[PDB]
Amino acid sequence: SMQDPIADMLTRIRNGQAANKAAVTMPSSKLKVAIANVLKEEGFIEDFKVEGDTKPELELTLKYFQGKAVVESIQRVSRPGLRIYKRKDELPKVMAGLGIAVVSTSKGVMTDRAARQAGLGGEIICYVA
Amino acid sequence: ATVNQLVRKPRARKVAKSNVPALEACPQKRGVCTRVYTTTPKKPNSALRKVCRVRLTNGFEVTSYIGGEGHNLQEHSVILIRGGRVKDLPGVRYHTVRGALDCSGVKDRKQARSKYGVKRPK
RNA sequence: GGGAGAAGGCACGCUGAUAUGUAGGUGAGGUCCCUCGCGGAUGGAGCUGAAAUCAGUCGAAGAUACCAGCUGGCUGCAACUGUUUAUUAAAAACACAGCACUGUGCAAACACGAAAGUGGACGUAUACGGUGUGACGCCUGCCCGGUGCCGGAAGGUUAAU
RNA sequence: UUAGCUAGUAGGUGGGGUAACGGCUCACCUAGGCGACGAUCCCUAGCUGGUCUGAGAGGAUGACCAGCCACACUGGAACUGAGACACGGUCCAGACUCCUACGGGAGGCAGCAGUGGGGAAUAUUGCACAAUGGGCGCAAGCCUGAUGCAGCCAUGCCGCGUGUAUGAAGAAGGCCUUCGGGUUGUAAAGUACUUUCAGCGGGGAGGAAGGGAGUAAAGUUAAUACCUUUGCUCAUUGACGUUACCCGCAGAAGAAGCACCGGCUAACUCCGUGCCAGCAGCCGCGGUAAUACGGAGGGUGCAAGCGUUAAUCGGAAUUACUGGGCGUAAAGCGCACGCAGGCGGUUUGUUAAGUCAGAUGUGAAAUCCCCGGGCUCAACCUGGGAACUGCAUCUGAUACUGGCAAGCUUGAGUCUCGUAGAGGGGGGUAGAAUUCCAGGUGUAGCGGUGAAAUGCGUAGAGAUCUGGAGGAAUACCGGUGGCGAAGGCGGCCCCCUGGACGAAGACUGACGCUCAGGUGCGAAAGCGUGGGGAGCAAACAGGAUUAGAUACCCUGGUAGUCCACGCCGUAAACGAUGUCGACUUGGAGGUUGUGCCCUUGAGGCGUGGCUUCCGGAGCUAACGCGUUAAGUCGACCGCCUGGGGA
RNA sequence: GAGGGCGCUUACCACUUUGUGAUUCAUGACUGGGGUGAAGUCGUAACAAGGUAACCGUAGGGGAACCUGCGGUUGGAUCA
Ligand SMILES: [Mg+2]
Ligand SMILES: [Mg+2]
Ligand SMILES: [Mg+2]
Ligand SMILES: [Mg+2]
Ligand SMILES: [Mg+2]
Ligand SMILES: [Mg+2]
Ligand SMILES: [Mg+2]
Ligand SMILES: [Mg+2]
Ligand SMILES: [Mg+2]
Ligand SMILES: [Mg+2]
Ligand SMILES: [Mg+2]
Ligand SMILES: [Mg+2]
Ligand SMILES: [Mg+2]
Ligand SMILES: [Mg+2]
Ligand SMILES: [Mg+2]
Ligand SMILES: [Mg+2]
Ligand SMILES: [Mg+2]
Ligand SMILES: [Mg+2]
Ligand SMILES: [Mg+2]
Ligand SMILES: [Mg+2]
Ligand SMILES: [Mg+2]
Ligand SMILES: [Mg+2]
Ligand SMILES: [Mg+2]
Ligand SMILES: [Mg+2]
Ligand SMILES: [Mg+2]
Ligand SMILES: [Mg+2]
Ligand SMILES: [Mg+2]
Ligand SMILES: [Mg+2]
Ligand SMILES: [Mg+2]
Ligand SMILES: [Mg+2]
Ligand SMILES: [Mg+2]
Ligand SMILES: [Mg+2]
Repeated sequence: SMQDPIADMLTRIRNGQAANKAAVTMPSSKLKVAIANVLKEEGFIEDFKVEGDTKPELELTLKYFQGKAVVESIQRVSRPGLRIYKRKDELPKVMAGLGIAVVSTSKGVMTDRAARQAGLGGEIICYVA
Repeated sequence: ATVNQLVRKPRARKVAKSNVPALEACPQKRGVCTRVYTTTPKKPNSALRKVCRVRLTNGFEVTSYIGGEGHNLQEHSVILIRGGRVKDLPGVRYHTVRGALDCSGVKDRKQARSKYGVKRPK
């Protein structure tokens, strides 16, 4: 039973990067598009696009820099069954600022750094390094 | 394993028992000698190590070991049992700290006198 | 299923209230209906009538007379009810349900019968007789040397004729 | 390895009672209340701010002090009093102690000191109310074993000193010595210098603020009387106190010990025994030198302390939430169903519980940390700040989880047409073969073994034929072929029936996954009853081997293996790999279905399910897994924490 | 006289007493198993194809390791 779509997306992109794939098509979602927007903004991916009327499908394009995959480690944090909620003071920092610790809060899902800048906490979604 | 299983059954500790049961969290215990004798240690070691079956004042009766060279212990002697085991002596778990009420210090010793109750030479 | 009425303990007289007799039971007369009588719905008039609560009261004693279990623990035997020496032994003695063996194909075995015949049985191998042990749980381990029983007539002996 | 507890107990009606609400209690009514989110029961335990360890998370803990609670020889009770069921107030009961003239009476130091007893271990029968309070009093004034101090203890922390510049004949002596030298060693002697601290003789702040005796102004008041307030100078009050502190005396005096030296760990050389004495925290040492025991030299470390013991934590990621594993080191229940519980595809609307931001109250004081100050300095004290990571309330957000509502099929499931299969249950029938029964031929052997023998034979054994009886399973098919959740299923037919897969469709609409407790199935062996029993075959007998053989070799041979109905839930029940969803290079096959192309031949291209062998990345301690992963993740359950004991 | 004291009684009630259960501790003739050891006695069961392949569940038997039958595994070596 598919009980976590975010984990499925992370697994798909991590396997595509390992297998040196070009595009990873998957069934999309509102949160998937919101996370893909953050990935495009942070430059960890190359492009994301939602193509579908009745069943929307996200087709992300993998980004490669001199052979090495741009994303080093993708990790789910607040998996279903263990929810993590940290305030503004205790927001995580991935790889001493070299990685993102994406946070979802009231003002959308922008990123950990933007959440700290705005002064609001939230729930951790994905660690991308 | 899983967080739900941990919440259900807590990650319990593992209580370890002390190696000096007859002390009851006490450094020294005064007792009276009952059986003074010598025993042969386990192989490959071989000796005539001097031990003593002594009954403590709390009620426990254990066997301790006499250190140094030469002692004046016998039946109906008051000694001060101290916590410490001997590896090559099966059953011995304690010693008799010298300089106590009756177990005098070792004779003709001028090094490590703190552990054997020997006075400072003049 | 039982031990068990285990052991042990509490109240028991009388009077007055609840209730001038209660809960309950029986059950009048007057409306009703009949395809009308020994009838069918209401009715509690009358009679009978527990059990308990509260208070008071008299005696040393209120299941006050008669009648009317002493109790527990260990242990051998027999499972148990029962039966047994009329008239000194009622028991561990017999029987018992259960178990095992054996014989028995019906005109059955067996028994009473000189015999007819009968019982078994107006039954038919889940039926009947005999012999051992004797509810139930764990089981019935070795031996045919000897005496019985069953199967054989290759050989030896063997009556009457 | 504590699954039920409670009959004033749940609640209600009415009355009585405390300062009030209250089964606080009685009198009636409704049988409820608590409990797998641990009721009830057992053991232990004062709680907290705090303390120690740890980077943190955590673990242990409650010394001093502070706040709360409970108790005054033990149990019960009540009175006064605002305030108690009251440490030195009351009564009774039990024990102890002590007077009695035997009728009778007195006491409770877990208060401050001290005594007896216990223990490894706890200190004086000290001064003062001078300061702070408390109690009483208009005030003076009285009491305080609170308190302020005095004495002992290295019990804990900190500071100081126990000298110093030198000083080579590298004095002397000691130690070993390759006997030429080295070590102690600038160490010591000697010289110059200082006198901290201790002793002597003196000065000597400060903790002391007030109070009484007098004089004035104001406030009163008929009244400067009387009183209060405000001031004013004088006479006054100290346990510490031989006060802190400073000054001069003279001399280096009056002051250093403890542990270790093979590795962990900082430090090596000789002498003495000789697995003896002995060391020991682990590895381990002592059997003529073990740098490991004892002695010496030397060095190492700390220092008025040094080591051991007692206890906690780190290391121990060795209970892992931070921060682990289950194929083989310990770890997937034998399998399936399923309750509670956990999680949950996709879109929108509503709310704001979880979440987030701000503010308020609070989180006592003491304590940690930061910035400063005072004792000559530190320990110590102190001011401010921070912190107390927590809770409650109010105000705003819906991205996410959850509550509600309205939609979708991509998850799940149904119908329609077909396909394969030893899937399960029940009943029949064919055949080979084995074993018996009877008969016909039939003559000296048969069977068996490494070798024989027990065993079967002239009473006709073994061989063959004929006829008949009985039980089991179905030679070839037959394959890493097929099915089944697992266990497991194989001649053929008949009846019932479960499950699985495929082209093209239609349909409900999250109905989905896991699942402690529970339920069901479940190899063989085993047990009970009723049957049957051909062959095989535990136990058992005999023969054989062996020094011995209660066994492997052989001949018999009962239970059992065959059937029906019942009990257990045991296997290396294995793929030593739990159930479900998604992704990840490839090759060579087996089985089963379907689509298309000219199917002239299992010609060619595709497309789903199961299954088999290699093999890339990746993983793993490695064997090995490798699209059916042991590669990366998601949801859940079960299990593991050294080997024995077990 | 009201009302209050002494006495008496009733209700609650401590000490104490009776019977029967539950749990824990110590002891107890005798008895089973387990762990330690020194030149003690018997056998060779496992490790090779350990010389009868091992191992598991079960039942029986034996002084003992073990043996046998049934069902499963290769965590057995050779090999048509
Ligand atoms: Mg009536
Ligand atoms: Mg007798
Ligand atoms: Mg008997
Ligand atoms: Mg009888
Ligand atoms: Mg008689
Ligand atoms: Mg009789
Ligand atoms: Mg008899
Ligand atoms: Mg017999
Ligand atoms: Mg005979
Ligand atoms: Mg005969
Ligand atoms: Mg009541
Ligand atoms: Mg820890
Ligand atoms: Mg006392
Ligand atoms: Mg009190
Ligand atoms: Mg005292
Ligand atoms: Mg005072
Ligand atoms: Mg010299
Ligand atoms: Mg060492
Ligand atoms: Mg581990
Ligand atoms: Mg193993
Ligand atoms: Mg294992
Ligand atoms: Mg399994
Ligand atoms: Mg300062
Ligand atoms: Mg504080
Ligand atoms: Mg929602
Ligand atoms: Mg069977
Ligand atoms: Mg045989
Ligand atoms: Mg034999
Ligand atoms: Mg297993
Ligand atoms: Mg399931
Ligand atoms: Mg492979
Ligand atoms: Mg199997």
